[PDB]
Order: sequence, then structure tokens, then C-alpha cells
Amino acid sequence: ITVKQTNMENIYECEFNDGSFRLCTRNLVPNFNVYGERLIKYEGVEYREWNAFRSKLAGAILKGLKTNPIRKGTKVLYLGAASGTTISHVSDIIELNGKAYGVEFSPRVVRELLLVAQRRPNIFPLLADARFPQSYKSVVENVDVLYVDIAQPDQTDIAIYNAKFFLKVNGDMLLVIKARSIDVTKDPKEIYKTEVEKLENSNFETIQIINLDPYDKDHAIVLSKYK
Amino acid sequence: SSRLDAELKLAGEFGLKNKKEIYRISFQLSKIRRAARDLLTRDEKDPKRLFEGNALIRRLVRVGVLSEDKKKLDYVLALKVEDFLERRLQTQVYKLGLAKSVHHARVLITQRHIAVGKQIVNIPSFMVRLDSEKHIDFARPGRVARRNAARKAEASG
Amino acid sequence: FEHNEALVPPYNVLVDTNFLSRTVGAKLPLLESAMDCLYASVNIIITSCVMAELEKLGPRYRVALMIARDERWQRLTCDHKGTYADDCIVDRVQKHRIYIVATNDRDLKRRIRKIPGVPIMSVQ
Amino acid sequence: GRVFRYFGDKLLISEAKQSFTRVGENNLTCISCFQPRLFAYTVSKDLQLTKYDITDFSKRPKKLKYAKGGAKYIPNTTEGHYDEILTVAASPDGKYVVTGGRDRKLIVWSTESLSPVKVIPTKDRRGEVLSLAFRKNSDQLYASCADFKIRTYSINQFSQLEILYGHHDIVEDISALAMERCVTVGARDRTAMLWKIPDETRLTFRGGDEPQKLLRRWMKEFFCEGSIDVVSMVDDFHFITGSDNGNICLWSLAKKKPIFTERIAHGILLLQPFWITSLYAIPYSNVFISGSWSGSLKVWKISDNLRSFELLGELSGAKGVVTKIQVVESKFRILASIAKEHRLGRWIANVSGARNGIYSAVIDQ
Amino acid sequence: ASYVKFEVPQDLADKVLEAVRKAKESGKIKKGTNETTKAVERGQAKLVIIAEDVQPEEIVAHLPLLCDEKKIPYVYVSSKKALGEACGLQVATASAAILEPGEAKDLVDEIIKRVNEIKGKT
RNA sequence: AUUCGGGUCUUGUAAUUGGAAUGAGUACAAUGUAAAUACCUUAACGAGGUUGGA
Repeated sequence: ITVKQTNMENIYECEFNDGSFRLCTRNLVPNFNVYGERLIKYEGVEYREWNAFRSKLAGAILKGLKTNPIRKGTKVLYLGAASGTTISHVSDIIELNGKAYGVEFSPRVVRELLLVAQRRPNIFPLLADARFPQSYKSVVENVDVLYVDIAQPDQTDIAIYNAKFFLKVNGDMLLVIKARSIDVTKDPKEIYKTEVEKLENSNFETIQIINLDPYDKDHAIVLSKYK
Repeated sequence: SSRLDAELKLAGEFGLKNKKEIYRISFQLSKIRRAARDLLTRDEKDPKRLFEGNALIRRLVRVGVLSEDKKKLDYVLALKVEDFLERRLQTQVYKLGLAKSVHHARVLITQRHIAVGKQIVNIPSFMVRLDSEKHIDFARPGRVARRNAARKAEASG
Repeated sequence: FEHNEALVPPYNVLVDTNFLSRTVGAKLPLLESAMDCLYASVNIIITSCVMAELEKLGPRYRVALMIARDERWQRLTCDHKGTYADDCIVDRVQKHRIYIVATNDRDLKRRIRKIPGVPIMSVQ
Repeated sequence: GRVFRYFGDKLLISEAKQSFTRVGENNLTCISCFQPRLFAYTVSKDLQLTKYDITDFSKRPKKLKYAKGGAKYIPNTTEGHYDEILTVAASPDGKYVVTGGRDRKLIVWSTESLSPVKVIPTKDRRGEVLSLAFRKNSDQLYASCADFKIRTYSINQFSQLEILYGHHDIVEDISALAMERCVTVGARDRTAMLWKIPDETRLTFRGGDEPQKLLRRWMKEFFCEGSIDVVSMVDDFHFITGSDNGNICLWSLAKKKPIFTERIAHGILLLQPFWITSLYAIPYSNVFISGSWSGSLKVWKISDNLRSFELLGELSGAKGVVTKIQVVESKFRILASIAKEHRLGRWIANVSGARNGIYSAVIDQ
Repeated sequence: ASYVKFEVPQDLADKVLEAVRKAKESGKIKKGTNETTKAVERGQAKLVIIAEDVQPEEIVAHLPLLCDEKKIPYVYVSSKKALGEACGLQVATASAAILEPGEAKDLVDEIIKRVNEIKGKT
């Protein structure tokens, strides 16, 4: 075993007993895991294994995400926080300094987000509809990163709307494009092109466009800067 | 070249369905006249647009056509080529369990076996419509299809 | 040619300025012409650079502009309208070898054939 | 060959004599009555075939003889049943009774000795026998099967004549009269199909009407149908179906849609309708009987103009899951097989008064 | 039933059972609630199929919640006996999953897109 | 396209299994040249071996 820093803050790689390499983050709440993930001690510091097949962010990193706008003390608005898988990893990355505002409108699932957010002062859970940022206007502040992973046909438009409410000028947006929940009929690759155009025809500056394959079928993530 | 990468595409469809030739040419031309004559909507609702309407629209089809919409069937020109392809036993008869995998299929389609609810159907490029009857028939008996009925859960598309 | 395909209806077609002029002053229905040859729904578009160039041509040759500013072609908002029509399309299709290009510029076509998976259309 | 029996209004239903006879078997799936001394034949999931004398309307069905199948009979041309018997039909000539079920065999027995005289396999690994119906005054048998086919037979040739194709799901129920034709129902295909055997043609009737659409066209002034489960022919030109949303539909061969619908015919009990699990139109008459698991047998009367039917009455001693209904006459005697389970294994939550045996009702005038 | 999130018309329900059968034959399926669960937890499943007549409802109640976290689409059928008997079993099944569609890709893609429409979307 | 980087990972058995694959002959009457009527359609009986580059 060996753990070492990567190009990105608070994000580490492991050499393993057998010779495999897996992403991990620095455990903000030591001894405690959110999903089933492996906990790993190295030189008396504990790390949480970051499975790429579950977390789209881990996926995007392993597909060569140039520069990750999520780091120490960053303020993120997380649309579609779900059960807390990925958001728990951005909590680890951001540390006590920074803040994550998790919006999620499915009660069945916010149920399990609660447990994650109790243990973690970083994360501020919100049971609300990302289509109405007015309904959480009064709890959140403006942010550096708008991380948007919501299953909705007009997902992009939702994201832009939240952006002009909460995203700082020159802030970054990681937008996950779910081809099959925008339209199962259309070609995933035609969808990626037309959604990016919505960002450009607003004023987002497309930095990088990753295809999440192996890890997520019919998915692409866009990194862009709001002006 | 585009000619080249085309001559790629075709070979892609060459078992994106199962063929071995330019039946891709067949279906192609089809798509043409389908569109073509169709696309020549033009026009209005000329009582003609009418008969032709539910007409070509009654392309549906089963295993064939679209699903539920249109009007605008040029969608087909997209599909058809890339859709009309399936449908027929040439396709939608592997996608039903019996056939172990296209090849291991056309062969029975031919080789007597594989029959559409009574009467075989050697024409190893028929067309399907109301399929639930596309069994083996067989009439010691069609072996490859009669016991390897792993299709007993062939709930596919 | 080893190029993996993933094109889906409706085809996205960038129409250049020359083609637009041409089809206008010879009365060729560009929209229907593309749906005919592509045999599927087409979204017909024109970059801002191409239509700007037309705008200059439009000072003495009225008629291309209106057709070219028609919804049928929908504007593709490029970041560099100032670049000759040719280079504009090239730099837009170089990242999106996805879009089909209809051009009368045999020079632009030649250098697009280089890029795998670029349908090319033109008027004889 | 049309409706000529108008005794609907005459029936003394309110004063019907009701009885029940327990059987030591589990889950009667079908009952078949013979009418020229009258007989009934019952089959069960327990692999038992049983013969009753029912000629004395004053006393309950008299057990005469039985034959039980079992594991001994695993092969499929053995002369015994080894998997659930799903259906039984008595031959119109009095000579034969034929059974069939999940072991993909037709077995024809002599009524004399209750012994197998011929076994005719379907020859398909999915060809479970789901329903039988003799052409009236004939030896021509029709078997609806689970592999979407209807097989025909000549019983005094002990042979298979042909196979009919059309359905896109299991053919749950089949009904026939005197003509060389039959009606079938395809369950989840939500169609009924009229097979004209000699003309080599077939009519197709479609249900499965979207409730939102139905409501939409009703506003011009209910319950989802997922399966059409039962069928009975009233004459050579009309038939009735029963669905798992409680709908009893009257159809004419001339019309594409049902000419009449009684929705949730057996009521409900957020809202769930009682399925129609049994349906028997006495041939060429204006009366038919329906059954569910709601505790009673509903007797209905068809209009003289054949454009509607109406509730004549209820036979309320019929608790349990009615799996099959037959009617014999001398005075009408309704016989119905009652089980704790649905014939085919569809799951039924709380059946009130669940029991195993034969319900009888004698109705005068 | 209450764990059922949306309404599935019988045409779709039949197109689902079909999709599953072809997937037994030509692809890879998982059958049973525990195995379906693991398929979602592992992110392998492309489509999840849940029966409507599960008898304690709560047995499959966790699936809608779980599928949404992992963004895997799910669909309903009306009979558990019918889904199991599709699956190549002679007994009932409460839920199943398609891992690789094989010769049902086209058939599945239409389902995952019809359940989008009758869910909202565009 | 590679120049080095990258991609990642079955691929060979001139290895060992599959059905009583199937073809071709044999009554087979024959829509049938009432003779073509064994050549049809059966039926079966039988029955798998261009280029460029050393």
C-alpha cells in the first residue's frame, strides 16, 4: 500500500497490495463511511476509497478532467444531491472551511442524505425543487462551483437558472448531461452538442467536455465558466 | 474518405442487422421512395394527404415502423435504414431467444427450421408484425429450436 | 475508413455563404434540397461569420440575406464571426466533425475530407 | 342459429334451492356437464378427475367414480396426469370425457369405466392446455393452449386436425356452439377472436380501452383493463367476455367494439375491482351467469333486441373462487366449481369463505 | 399500491416482459430482489423491473429510492408470477434487472424513453 | 498516426465438444403435356467437406 497526492487538492491515489490504483479522499469523519466504501489508513491518516462507477466526479477525473474547480474551502451548490454518495466526497475535498449546499427533491432519498449530513458540518441538506431556487434562496449564499447532476429533460435550463441566482461571476459549473433522461429516442452524441449550445447561447465558456463511458453509459460532463 | 467511411458504415450495418451484400441497398432504396413519395407530402390536407396519411402511416408495421407518432415519417430516413433493418426475421428473431446469435439463426431460418406460427419461412428476410407466434413449428423434429428454448425469458426489444 | 459512426436525425448542416448566394440566384430550394439528399429531418444552420459575409454581399445583391437569416438555417453562434467563412466553418467542424457541411468552396471541402466523418454536400 | 329461448323473466331465482358439496380434493379448476341421465365431471390441481350423477335435482351431485393421476405418470404419452389439470369437457355423445392441463397432454377417457382410451400430446414444450370446448352435437374438440395456438381435434378419430394462429398471449378461454366455429380470449392481448374454421378466416375484437380516453369521450354528455379472461357464446352471432376489471361485455360479430358493457359487474373489494372468473351463457337463450370470488353468482338477462343485458338476480350461497359454471335442465340446475385458488395461479388476496367443492342451484319456471 | 411511482399502460408492460425474455436469451439479466439490489448498488443495471403485486409491499420499496441515487431507470409490471415466468423461472419474482440488453437494445431504449415521457422530461 | 504517447487488452491453437446439421438417392401419387404423370409439388426413405505486403 502507498497513498500520495495528485494534481488536485485533497484527492489521492493508492498503490495496492496487488498493484491496483484507486482514487480516494481524506476522511473528514474518520471511522465512518457513507456507502460501502473501503476505509484506508496510511501513515496514521484515514482515506475513503472513491469508486468511479458510483461517483460521476471520480469518473470525470479518471477520464482526464484538466483542472478540478472543487478544492480546499470551496463553496459549492450541489443540485441533485441524492443519497449523498458524490456530495460526501466533495465534503472531504472541501474541508471544514468550505461549504456544500445539497438540493434534492425526492424525500425517499433525502432520508438517507440526512444521515450523511448529520455527521458532516460541511453539508447543508435541502429538500426542495431545483426548478424553484426561490424556495432555498433564503438559506444559501453565492458559490464558486455549481455541480449539477439532476435527472430532468430540461436539466440544462434548470442549471442555468440556478446559475444566475447563485453562481459567482467567473465561477465554474460542472454539468452532467444525462442523454437518456433528456430523450431516450435521440442519439446521446446529438444531445451533448445541443445542450452545450444552450450554455454557450447563455454565457458559459465551455472549458472541457468529458464522456463518462466505462463508468456511466450515455453520460457526458461539461466544465464551463459563467461570465 | 466519406465514400470510404461510408463503405465502413455499410459493413457496420452488415451485422448491425445480419446481411451479406447490399440488401442494405434494398432497404436503402426503400427508405428513399418511402420518404421521397412521402416527403412529397407536401402540401395541405387534400383528402389525399388524408388517404396517403393514415396510409403510409399504416406503415405500422409491427416489428416495423416507429412506435406512436407522425405525420413526419422522414424520421424513418433516419430510422428505417437504421430501423426497418430490424423488424424482419433477418433481425427480430434472434432478439427472441430461439436464435443463439444472428448467424446461429438465419441458418435454421433456411435449413427448414424456424417457422412463423404454421408454415416455415425460409425467405430469410421476411418481415414481422404481431410476432407472438414466431415459434419453431418443426412439424425427429427441429432440434436446434425445440429444446434450446432459453427464449423462455426472451423478454427483449 | 475506421471511423465509428453515431450520427442521428436530425442532421445538422452548416450551409456556407457561397452556397446560399448560389441557391438564391438560381432559385434552388436549399432546405428541401438537403432533406431530399439526407433523407431525414435536417436542422439547417449558418455560422455568424458566414451570414456576416453575406451581409456585405447583401449591400448590392439583395435576396441571399433574407433566406440566409431564415429560421430554416438557425444561427450557429460561433465565437469568431470575423474569420473568413471558410476558416469559421473549419474551426467549428474541427471539434464537431459531427455536422454536415454544404459548401461551394471546393477548397474548404478538400481540407474537411481530411477530418473523418464529415458528410459533404454541394450544388453542381 | 340464433337466440330463441326467452325464459329470463320466468326464472324463480329469489326462491332457488341452493346446496354445496365438499370434495376431498384441492382446487377444482373446471366442471363439465353432460346433457342428452345427466353427468358432471370435475378436475383438480390435485390431479383428480371425478364423475357425478346430477340427474336428481332434489339431491346433491352423486359421486360415481374417480381417477387420480400422479408422479407415476412422468414421461408425454402416458395414460395419466402428472401436472395440474386445468380443464375438462364432456363429449356431446356421452361416450367420452377429455382432460388437459399443465402437462401438455390431452387425455380422453371413456365415461363408462373412467379409463384413458387415448392420449394426444400437444408436442410443444409450452403447449399447456388451458380450455376445452366441444362443438355442440359433434365430436369436434377445440383446445386453447398457452403457446398462443388453438388446436382442433376429431375425437372419434383420436387425431389432431389442425392448428389456429392469431393470439399474442395465452388463450385463456374458448367457447363453441353448434356451428364449426369458436370464440377465444387472449388475456393480455385484450382481444377476443372469432374463428370460422371452414372459411379459414377470423374476426378480431379489441378491448383494453384507456380510461382517460373513455372519460374524455364520456364528457360528451373507470378501471384499467389488463386482461380479458373469460368468454361465452350466446348464439352464432353474439358473445360475452369477462375481464379482470369486472367488465362484462356483450359483443356482436358485426361490431368492432362491444355493443354493451357492464362495468365492475361484481363490485369492488385504493379501489380494486373483482375479476370475472366465470361466465356461462346458456346456448341460444337470453340469460347468462357470471361468477367471481365476491360470494355470489350473478344471473343476467339479455334484451330481446340484443343491445343490452340486465341483472336478473343473485345466487348468494356461492362463496369462494368460482372457477367454472355449467347449466343443465330437465327446471334449471346451475353447477359451479368452487376453489380456494384461481384456476391458473393468479394470486388472490383474502377470498371470503374460501372452500373446495361444487355449488348447486335449482331454479324453477 | 404505494411503492408504485407512476402509471404503466399494459402495452408498455408487455413490451417490458418481452424485453426481459430476449435479454435472457441474448444478454445478461439478474432475477430476484436481492440480486436486483446488488445490480443497482454496483451500477450494472440499465433497466430495473418491479412487480406491482408484491406481498409485503415493503420488500421492493427501497428500489425506487436506490435507482434514483444511481440514476438507473425502473418500470413496473402487474404480475410477479408473469415476470418470473418471463425470467426463465417456474416460480414468481418480485423484481428483476437487465444488465446487458443484447438483442433488445432497441426494445429497451424505447421503454426507457416512454417512461421518461410519462414521468415528465423533454 | 503514434514520431511517443495513448488506448486498453484475449489471442492462438493446422489443441479437445456438440444434432440422428445437410445434402444428394427411394417408393410417392400426383396439380400433371389422361401419355410431360417421376421432370415438376409433395411426401418420405434413406445421406456434410482486389489490390498492395514476405
